[PDB]
Amino acid sequence: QHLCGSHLVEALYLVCGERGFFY
Amino acid sequence: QHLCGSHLVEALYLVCGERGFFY
Amino acid sequence: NQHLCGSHLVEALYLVCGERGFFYT
Amino acid sequence: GIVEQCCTSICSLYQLENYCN
Amino acid sequence: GIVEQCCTSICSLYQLENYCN
Amino acid sequence: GIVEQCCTSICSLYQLENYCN
Amino acid sequence: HLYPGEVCPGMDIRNNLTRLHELENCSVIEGHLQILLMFKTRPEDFRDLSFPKLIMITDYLLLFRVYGLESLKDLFPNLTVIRGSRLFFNYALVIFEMVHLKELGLYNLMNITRGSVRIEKNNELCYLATIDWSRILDSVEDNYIVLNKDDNEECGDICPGTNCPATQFVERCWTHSHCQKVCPTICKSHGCTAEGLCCHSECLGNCSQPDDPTKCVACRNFYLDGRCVETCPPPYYHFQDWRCVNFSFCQDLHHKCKCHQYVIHNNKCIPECPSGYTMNSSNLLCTPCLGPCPKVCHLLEGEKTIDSVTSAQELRGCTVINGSLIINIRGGNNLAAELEANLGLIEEISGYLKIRRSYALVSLSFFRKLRLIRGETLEIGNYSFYALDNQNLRQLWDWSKHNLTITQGKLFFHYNPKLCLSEIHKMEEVSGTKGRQERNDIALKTNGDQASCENELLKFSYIRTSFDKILLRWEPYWPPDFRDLLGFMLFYKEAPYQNVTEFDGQDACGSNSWTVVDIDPPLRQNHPGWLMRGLKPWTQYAIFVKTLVTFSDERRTYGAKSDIIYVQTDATNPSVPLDPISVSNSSSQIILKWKPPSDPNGNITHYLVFWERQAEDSELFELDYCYEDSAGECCSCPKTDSQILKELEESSFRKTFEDYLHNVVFVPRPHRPFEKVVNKESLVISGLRHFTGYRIELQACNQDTPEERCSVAAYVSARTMPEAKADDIVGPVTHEIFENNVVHLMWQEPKEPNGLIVLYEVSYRRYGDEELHLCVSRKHFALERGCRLRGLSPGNYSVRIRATSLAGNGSWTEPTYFYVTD
Amino acid sequence: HLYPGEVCPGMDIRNNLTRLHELENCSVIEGHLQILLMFKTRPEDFRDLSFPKLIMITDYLLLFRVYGLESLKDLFPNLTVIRGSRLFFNYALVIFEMVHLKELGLYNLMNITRGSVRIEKNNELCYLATIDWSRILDSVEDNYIVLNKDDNEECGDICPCPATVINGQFVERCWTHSHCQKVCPTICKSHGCTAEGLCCHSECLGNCSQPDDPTKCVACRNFYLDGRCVETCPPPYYHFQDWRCVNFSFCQDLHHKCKNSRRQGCHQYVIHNNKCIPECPSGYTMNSSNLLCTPCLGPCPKVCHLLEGEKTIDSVTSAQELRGCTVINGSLIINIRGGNNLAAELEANLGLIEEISGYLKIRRSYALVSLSFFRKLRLIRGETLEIGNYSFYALDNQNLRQLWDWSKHNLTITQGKLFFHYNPKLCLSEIHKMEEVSGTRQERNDIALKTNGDQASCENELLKFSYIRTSFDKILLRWEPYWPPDFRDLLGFMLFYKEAPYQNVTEFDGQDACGSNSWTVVDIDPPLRSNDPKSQNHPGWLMRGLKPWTQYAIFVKTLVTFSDERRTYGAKSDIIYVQTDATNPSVPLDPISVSNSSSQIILKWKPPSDPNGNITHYLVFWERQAEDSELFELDYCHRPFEKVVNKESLVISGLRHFTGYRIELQACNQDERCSVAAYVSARTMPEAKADDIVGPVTHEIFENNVVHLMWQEPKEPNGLIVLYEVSYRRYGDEELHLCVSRKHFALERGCRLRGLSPGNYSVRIRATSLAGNGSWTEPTYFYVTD
Repeated sequence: QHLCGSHLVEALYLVCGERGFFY
Repeated sequence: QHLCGSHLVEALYLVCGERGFFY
Repeated sequence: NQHLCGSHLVEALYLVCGERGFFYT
Repeated sequence: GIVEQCCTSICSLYQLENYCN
Repeated sequence: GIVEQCCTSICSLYQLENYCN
Repeated sequence: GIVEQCCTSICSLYQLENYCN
Repeated sequence: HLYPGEVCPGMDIRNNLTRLHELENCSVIEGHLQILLMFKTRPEDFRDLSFPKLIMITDYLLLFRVYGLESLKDLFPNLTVIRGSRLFFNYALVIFEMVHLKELGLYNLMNITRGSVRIEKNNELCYLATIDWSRILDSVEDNYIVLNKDDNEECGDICPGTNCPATQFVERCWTHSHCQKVCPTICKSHGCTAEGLCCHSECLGNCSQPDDPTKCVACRNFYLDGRCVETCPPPYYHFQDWRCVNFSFCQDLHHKCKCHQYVIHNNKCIPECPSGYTMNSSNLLCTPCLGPCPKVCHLLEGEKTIDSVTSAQELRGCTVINGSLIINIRGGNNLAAELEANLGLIEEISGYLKIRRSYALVSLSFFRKLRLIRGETLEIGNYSFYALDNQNLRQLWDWSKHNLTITQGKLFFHYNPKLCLSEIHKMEEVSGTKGRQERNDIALKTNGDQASCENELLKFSYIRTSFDKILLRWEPYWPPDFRDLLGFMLFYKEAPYQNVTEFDGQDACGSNSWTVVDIDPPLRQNHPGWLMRGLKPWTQYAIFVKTLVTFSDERRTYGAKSDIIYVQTDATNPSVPLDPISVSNSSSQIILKWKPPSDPNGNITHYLVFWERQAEDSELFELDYCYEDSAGECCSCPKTDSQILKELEESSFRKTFEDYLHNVVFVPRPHRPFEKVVNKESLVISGLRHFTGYRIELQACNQDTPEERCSVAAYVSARTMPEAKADDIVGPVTHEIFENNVVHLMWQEPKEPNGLIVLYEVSYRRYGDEELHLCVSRKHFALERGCRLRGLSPGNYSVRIRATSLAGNGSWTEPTYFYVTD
Repeated sequence: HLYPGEVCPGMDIRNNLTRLHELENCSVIEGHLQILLMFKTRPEDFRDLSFPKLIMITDYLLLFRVYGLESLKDLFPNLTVIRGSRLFFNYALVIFEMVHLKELGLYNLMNITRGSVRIEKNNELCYLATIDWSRILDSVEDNYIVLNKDDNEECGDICPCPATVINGQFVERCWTHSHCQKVCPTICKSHGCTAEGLCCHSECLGNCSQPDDPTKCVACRNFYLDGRCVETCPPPYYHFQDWRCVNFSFCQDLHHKCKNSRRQGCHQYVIHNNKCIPECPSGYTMNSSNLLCTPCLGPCPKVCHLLEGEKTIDSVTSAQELRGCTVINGSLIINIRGGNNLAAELEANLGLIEEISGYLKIRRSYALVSLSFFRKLRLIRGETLEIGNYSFYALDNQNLRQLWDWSKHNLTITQGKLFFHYNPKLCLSEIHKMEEVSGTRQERNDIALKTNGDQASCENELLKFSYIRTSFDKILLRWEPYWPPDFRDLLGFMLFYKEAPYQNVTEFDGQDACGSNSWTVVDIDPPLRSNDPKSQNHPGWLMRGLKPWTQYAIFVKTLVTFSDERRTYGAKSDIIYVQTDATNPSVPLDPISVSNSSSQIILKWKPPSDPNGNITHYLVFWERQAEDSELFELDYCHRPFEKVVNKESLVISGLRHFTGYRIELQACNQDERCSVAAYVSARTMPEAKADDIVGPVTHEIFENNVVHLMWQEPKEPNGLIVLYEVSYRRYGDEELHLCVSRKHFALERGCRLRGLSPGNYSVRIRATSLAGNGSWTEPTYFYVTD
């Protein structure tokens, strides 16, 4: 499935957050 | 394998078209 | 490795020489 | 006869070339 | 757009870095 | 003629400077 | 007479009549008797030929297109029993579609030891209806009676009689000169004398002398020492359920055939041990062995060219197959499971091996049981193995769970472009064929070449797993040139057992269970990797990567193969407790039944269940009647290698352009009552108010100790069993007889309202006349402390009263009698 | 007029930037154009140089390693037409290593006359959707455009400039937002157009100062002379290239200069067809005393010597090098690493060669399937030979499928072995032709025939389906066999069948079965007998397991051995679209029936699952199921049918109220072969008014207060009346009713009351049918004496 909304939120969190999660 | 009984006789009648009929 | 032909080769070569004035073919 | 031939097993053209006499 | 690259066809590993700080 | 050495082997610094002078 | 003539076995007569003369001396036609292939034999060829000794047909009598013969009087006029030892389609006698066979010729055979008779589409067989089929067999089974020339009455049947002993069909006869010796219908399979005289069980078919085993024309149970022995001494094996054969006999058969060298089971000599048993080389006994067990299983025609499921289905019931093999497998999308079901238990082959035209394969892990080729059938050049035409043969068997030491024969690897010679090296080293100094013809011009078995492997330097998304970043791979790397190809699939891989997948074309992911390569500085877009929580997956690099005609390869990791998705909230089925098994007990969550996300620690009293409604008291698309990855979307070829061509084009340019450019120096359900799916909620609805909550909690990670509420309203026992009108109807005969009806409300009472039924009746019924609304009931008997009549009144609750009506009260005088 | 500045040549621009001064005078770059090594170039260093020049470039242009220059307007908006007479790696347009160009600025080049476009290495570029390549491309060469920012999500190409769009899309075509797309008449722009948007003189290419004015053009597609764009010129003006002519003095002066040994690289210009050219073509040589091209002793072409005894050609840039050659003094190596559209140029440029000194090697065939440019090439000298004594090498030939004709093109191999490996697109017949036409000698060499012709199906013999038979899943075909030089060399015949919707299916090239997206293969063993019409009249096979009423494209192909002889080619058959016989139309699905009125019922169902042939009709029957009569007396106190043809719904009317009706449905594809009657049921709407009591409520008023009530039974009860609700009421009391049972109704012709209280009494009677039920009789009165 595509990264949308909550999925997108979680995906960015997995990517950014290591340096500050930015949507 | 599935040509049995009357179906077997029909198969023998139909298969040999290059030959006559002897069953 | 160090078999460089392409981006790495060009970036290495330009700093290696030519800043001195590149040879004209 | 052919009952043991095709009802039990599979019959072929080369085999039947000697049949249907 | 982030949604264009992800919601319409999934994004890549290096893609979300652009939309992240 | 540079590629036939720098990927075939490790080009010597002199080889690199040959093309610049 | 116990078979006074020659014991001659069965035969398939074709275009000949000489063996019929042997039948004259013959008493037992052992086995079957087939008369077929009469494409040049005419009725005049067969004449009346008698056999003064013939008594048995151990098997079924098959007649097929016998253009010869004019009747059954021509052949076999003397016969005693058609033994039912062996049958044909469960018919101990098959006479199928033969022209030129009109009459019959026998009168003595009135029995078949067991079985049936297949009289199907007879063309001229007369005198069939004249004989009944229930006097010859033990029981009727599969028996055809239709398709005869006499049931249809398609023959002129002349019956000399029913001697001709006394008992549509005129009489019981077999020919215009042969009548039937009908005997008591008790000698069905035991036979009777040809005078209509039945006898004991020992004698079979015919009995000139009724009793004793030494006077039986034919024996029923067993033959030994010149008598119809009921049971055979163990030395004399029970043979075909009809005789007793010495152990020397069975050993001699065993040695003569080796043909299914004869063995013995339960002191019964048989050609081979029965299924579910195995060889016992003491007395060639058959000891039980369930499933396909190692036995002498000679493959048909000494091999089995397998290209279909059926060809591979012949391995069942056998484990050590005898004969070579030609592997002609082609096609099939994820179908090798059935193969390994049929071949995984096989571990031995007598002959050589051939792999001709096998292409729908990738890796060889199908035989973890085979460890030695007998090589009895040795190919040219002393070869016990022959691999060829394997356009796609990527890898061969391992040496940990699979062993192999070849004793004879060589190895042949030709036309195997996907086969790298390292696997062949392993095969030869462990097997020892090369160790045997055997020149194994290995086409290095086809093996190894056009195949890339590289040593580079990757590993996920960075991992970040969630319940659905798994983020990865492995080590960057850098071949000698930065341009050599051509991206990475990830491969992931579920991991129920941490022993599966793509080579353990379908290993063929079509949709494989394994999924493929591709990742953009880093720049020569980033860690190549991938973040999963979504997965089912609480599920394990095997994941690995195999990168792409530049390849040229010189077979220049640098492929890196990341290792397989079996990682499970993290848990999450459990799904809903499926199917809340709350039913009341009593006025106070309610049984709730449901199913666990679809997604457990860990063990379901418990379930949360509630209930709320849904009592009777208030207005009932007042009621007186008196869009969706595929997202992310695709499992039905294939990728063509032509795209890879064009991509490589384009990349080579661009790189050549670049090198062209560079070399040109430069030149060097010039709340609610509730219960928690733990690991259960049904529960009786005892102790609840009668006739009360109960909106029962249902939650599933896969976590109870750290937190109550419970599913959402599942509300079901279950109403307890209504009780109508208490709607009976209580107390006699006291009559407050006023001046105007107005009887203020004193009847009290029943003990319980049973939910609620909507009205009261008063069947007051003028005694000895038409009955009357009176509806008493609750408002009127309270207003008149019951009701009012107005407009009455002189004389007695019969007054029965029944309340009307919502849980059910009660019972009519006693008819209270008050006599209105005059 | 057309070219104001000097006609400068092309050169390399590296390091310094002083030389750009000269470009301010170069209105025509006669030749290539190359710039390289721009590292000290800032986006501010180019504001200092711009040109009113470079109106036309005869050859390719090269971009390499430059910074700044965010747009293109910082230089000439010129170069309306590029000749592209020379291409770099087949590219007249090369874009590489650009990290500052944010958009496009030039608006004159409307014709890509020659060359391909290589756009790459861009991470800041925009305005690439305003090209309108159809209006720009007068020649296409599969231009490579990747690795650009506009390729990525970059911009929308916005301009105050909708311009002209002849594409399916519609873009505001504007290289820069300020200047729109250069618009020229869509009917006349190759015949010269104008910046004014008017058709120009048909002696010019592209823009012109004035419409239909050769004097006022911008580029000369044909010739330029005397301040006017022309197509003809006097002899003194010898035609130089195809955009102008040049004076004689130029010709003899350059002839004399190139004659002097200090510069022998240039050729002594000669006059040919009143055109001054550098040298003379094949068959001709230099005429120092004549400035012409005279045969030496007749033909005398260029003996083209190959350095290192071999020439490798990979691009048009490389192909243009040895044009006009007839004698080749070396070997050759050819490789096609992608790219296509090449054979036409080979035929037009290098077909003149007729002999080769050395060997030849071919690898990675990717753009050719045949060769026809060499008919004159008949001899290989074999001077240069490969290891293994090879005069030829074939590998990775995954595209080539034809070598040449054998009558028009002959061949003679003097010496050298031959390599033929991994050429599945080239079959064994062509290899045999090499061997025979070339006479190669004829010594067999190590050749992997198992790797050549794998995908090249060259079964020259044929198979034909002699016997035909079929019954609804069983097609038995006994084709005409093929007999190789031996009945045992024969390895069998493979049957290929597949369902076909219409006759467009063809045969396959050949592969082993691994998936589920190819023809269905059935191999038949080779008849190893000497053609006995007693053991095999016609080799064939009966395939089964199909379904009725389905067409199947079918053919067969022979299996043959690898005979070293040029024989044993194999045979094949033709695509026969055999339609399987139709039987059993199958059962209509999901019968539906719902009543919408007392005499109205709606019925539906679904088409049969396997309609064989065509569903000819549907057999539909039904019957009314009246209400059962057992409840009639109890007191609680043939078949009508319709025909359907290719339809799935029905409406039934004219029925009685309520009662049951069950309907069967079975289709019939033939009229016959029918199906199973799909049974559905429905009940019409009951008529509660038909359930109404007929006959009034008679009152046999007697002095004894005995009242006898007679009434009749409803006219059309839904079923029948089970009892009667006789509500005689004393005025001023609660519910009073009489449950008149059937037995009681028959007993008292309804009911009989005996005894009532003084005063008038009213009575209502209601029947009770099975459905709907009766209705209350009107309240009728009878006064009881007071």
